[PDB]
Amino acid sequence: ILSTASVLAFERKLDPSDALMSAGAWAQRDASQEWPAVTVREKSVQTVDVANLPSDADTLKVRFTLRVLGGAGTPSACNDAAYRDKLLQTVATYVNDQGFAELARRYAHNLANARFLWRNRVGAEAVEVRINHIRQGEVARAWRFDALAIGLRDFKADAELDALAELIASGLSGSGHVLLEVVAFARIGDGQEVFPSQELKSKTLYSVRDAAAIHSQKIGNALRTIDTWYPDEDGLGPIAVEPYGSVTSQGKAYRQPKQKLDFYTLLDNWVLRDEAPAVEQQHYVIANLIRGGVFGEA
Amino acid sequence: MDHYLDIRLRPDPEFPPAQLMSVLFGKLHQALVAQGGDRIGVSFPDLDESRSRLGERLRIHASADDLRALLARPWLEGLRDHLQFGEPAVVPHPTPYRQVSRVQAKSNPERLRRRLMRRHDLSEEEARKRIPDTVARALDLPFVTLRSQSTGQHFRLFIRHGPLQVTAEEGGFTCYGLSKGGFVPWF
Repeated sequence: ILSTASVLAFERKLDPSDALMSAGAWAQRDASQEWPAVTVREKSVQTVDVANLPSDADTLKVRFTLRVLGGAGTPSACNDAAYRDKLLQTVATYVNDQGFAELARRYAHNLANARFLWRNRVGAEAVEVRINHIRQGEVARAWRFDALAIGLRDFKADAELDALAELIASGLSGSGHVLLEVVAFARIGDGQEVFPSQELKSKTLYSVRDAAAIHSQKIGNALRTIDTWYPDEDGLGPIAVEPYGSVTSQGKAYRQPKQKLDFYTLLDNWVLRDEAPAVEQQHYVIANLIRGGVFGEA
Repeated sequence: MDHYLDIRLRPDPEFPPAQLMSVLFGKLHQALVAQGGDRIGVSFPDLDESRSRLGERLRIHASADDLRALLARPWLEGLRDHLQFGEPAVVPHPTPYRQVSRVQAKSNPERLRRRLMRRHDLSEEEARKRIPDTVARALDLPFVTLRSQSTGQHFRLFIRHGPLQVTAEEGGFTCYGLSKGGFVPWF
């Protein structure tokens, strides 16, 4: 009969860190290891928390590390043994037909364009992203991208992006340990306002140790904006991979369960009754499994 | 002017239209300071007076060479993937005309109290009796929120599109694309 499992917990692949934002001047980004951190200072309007650059600094360096784990289809908790075997066989036939190649191409694109710079990117003058593959601590392979040449909407092929996608592919397929140190510089201007993540005196900003930062889940949600296979009206670009793939800013949920394009009905058709969907929809299902979560009833 | 360029916001998952509208207006203001002159004005075609909404279009009005200069300048760098451009094209005819002027208000009575202290050497109680709290004016106008580069304040710039007139008169514009006398064709 093979009903779905009553519990499924998938662990989060693509683990990011909290994105530490520091500050400095442009054209000395190659010496940006002792840059002073952007501090969250309080000011009176009520009182709010604001975060600005220094008045002699026109570059925001956001730095975080991203760990690509691999073993995507394997759940961390599952009741039904036969369902776990069927889902592992399903993901195995997925990886056998096509590796993590389109998914890692889109993840490498979302690392390449500095989409993890959320509001610090829409008014920037020139954005440069450097991505270092760290093996044994020093470096293994250095990348450098013009994040404004690489658009947020178009996933265009590139010679270096193919290499970063192959690295994230070798990470997601479990054939190697992948740890990426992702720095990103943003010409905002002298003393312009940066936008770290916002905590819960009305507005509190996120800081780790007297240094402003974006949450790790915000960087992870910026990395997951690869879903281009939803029913696309209105000319909206890629959205973040979610079950019933929804945008809270627009207030609209695409991939509604009325249509057969949400995560849950696609996974139940693919695993239980062997109705394998299109290559794009199964890319979406495997992107959800990389995203992780609690997929199961009560 | 006779040429116009329509700049529409693409819908974004991560940003509301008002935020991108404010950022586009700010980079436009910096572009007009970088260009100079009083010959360039703006308009908002999908404005909603009922909900006080600016819509998602900005229509800039200038000469053709000014628009083609503003297409290739770095004021749109970083905004090109949030926006989609039309072409600099000639305004259709006939069209009514209206003014696009910034409407400021006395929304801070305490600031006017400090101004009366600075200009008349009065006290706090003299200023508070001379200026009560009821002079504050809240506006039913759509607005964009900009941050200044000279001073460190963030301010809501409220906009009112004036009444429709059948013809245009001579007048210049500020460095925000707003009417200091000038009129834009409304269509």
